Amino acid sequence: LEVINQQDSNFITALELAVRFGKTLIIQEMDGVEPVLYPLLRRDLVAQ
Amino acid sequence: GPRYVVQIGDKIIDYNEEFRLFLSTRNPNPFIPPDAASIVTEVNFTTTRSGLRGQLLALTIQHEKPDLEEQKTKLLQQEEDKKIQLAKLEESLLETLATSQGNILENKDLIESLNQTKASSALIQESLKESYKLQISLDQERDAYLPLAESASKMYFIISDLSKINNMYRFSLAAFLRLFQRALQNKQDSENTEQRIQSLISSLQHMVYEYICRCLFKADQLMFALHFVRGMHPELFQEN
Amino acid sequence: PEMLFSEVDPDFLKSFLLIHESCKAYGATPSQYMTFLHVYSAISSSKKKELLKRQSHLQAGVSKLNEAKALVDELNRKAGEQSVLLETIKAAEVLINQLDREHKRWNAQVVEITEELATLPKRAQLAAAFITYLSAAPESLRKTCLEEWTKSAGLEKFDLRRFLCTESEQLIWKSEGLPSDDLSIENALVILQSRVCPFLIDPSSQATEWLKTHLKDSR
Repeated sequence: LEVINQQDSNFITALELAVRFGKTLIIQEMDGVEPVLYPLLRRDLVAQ
Repeated sequence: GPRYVVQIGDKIIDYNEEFRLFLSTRNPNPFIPPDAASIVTEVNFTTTRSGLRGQLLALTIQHEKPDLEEQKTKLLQQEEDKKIQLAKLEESLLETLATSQGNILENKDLIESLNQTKASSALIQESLKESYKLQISLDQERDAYLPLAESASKMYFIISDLSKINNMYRFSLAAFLRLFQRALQNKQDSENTEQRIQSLISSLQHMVYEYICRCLFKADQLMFALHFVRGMHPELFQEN
Repeated sequence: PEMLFSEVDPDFLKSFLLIHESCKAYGATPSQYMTFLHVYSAISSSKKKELLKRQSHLQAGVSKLNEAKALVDELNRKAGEQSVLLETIKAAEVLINQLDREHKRWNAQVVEITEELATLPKRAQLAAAFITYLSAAPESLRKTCLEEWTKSAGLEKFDLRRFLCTESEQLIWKSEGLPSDDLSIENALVILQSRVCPFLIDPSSQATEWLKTHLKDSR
């Protein structure tokens, strides 16, 4: 687990670590739906 | 993060931990610089003297009589399979000693160990009798060809060094074994075999000399003749 | 190596320097010096672990055989004592009929491995130096250098193709199409190396057919 705030300085870096390491992620102070988080909330998975 | 990537041209590619890379080569030269040779360890499959001797010896045994060849094949294969099965039967001796280390006098594992050790002693005595029943039975039917193969292994290393004065004097080995086939297939010599061995070395030197002087330049045949004579009989010119 | 030691002492180290100074006359890159040290450490670790496993199994055997003999040396006597004041002898003798050869076989290897693993470092030095240098030279240079190194250590016996491989693997390699020469078998021993990539100079494709035969199992 990692828990992060919305208006936080290290948001996208910790988001990258949470997508890579397989964490379970909780976000605190959301003011809506972020622009960044649209393909992750959808399914956008190109295969390698 | 947890993984690693490695550069291949333009792409970025995940380096899987199960990566093992081997690569073959058909010519000893080409090609290494002195930069890509301090990281790559180099292995040269080569035909040498003692191997080529046994190769031509096996060819002569197979071309003398097929029965001795089939016998020396089947006996060696059965001896190898018996050695592997003997190691397998003696591989349960650790289990019979310390499979559990308790109630070894009680359970019937010590009873089955007696049967296994009986099988081991039977196979050991049988392999002793078999290794006695193949040694002189193969030596007297295999040693009737090696004074042919000895000088036939001399002649190839004679004609190997012919390239180092004139280029395109580079000779293969597949055609050489084709010649060694042609020595049998055209002979049809019915005599004593000990009278046949000098006949076959005699009718092989002629075919070697003619096959090489098909290729040579006209100012080089005396070179080839004298180096060939120095190669075959090094005793007739003594020392210094 | 003294920093690869914690991570007789000076005789090893000065032997390394003399081996390298003699091997500078064929091309001696410091990458090969470091490859030498890494494969030395790897082979010494694997062989120390396998020898300790062998002594452990032989010690367990020498414990269990002696314990079962001490148990069987008094049980029939206790039954006879109970019969005196007032059925395992056959299977015990049947077990002893195999144990007379079995314990006699499994005896000596305890002292054998005990005297063997005091002679592992110089053997690992020779086995590493052969792999990290001499897979390139012609066989006269193999013979001369192995003889000079073997006289340098002082153990003029003690070959290496039996030290590094056993008979069963040789006949299994022969069962596939590996050539049976000394050169071919030593070359197939050198591709044990996995610090670097092996490079197969090979005019006729038998060794390659053998390698892609017995690498069938993995991908």
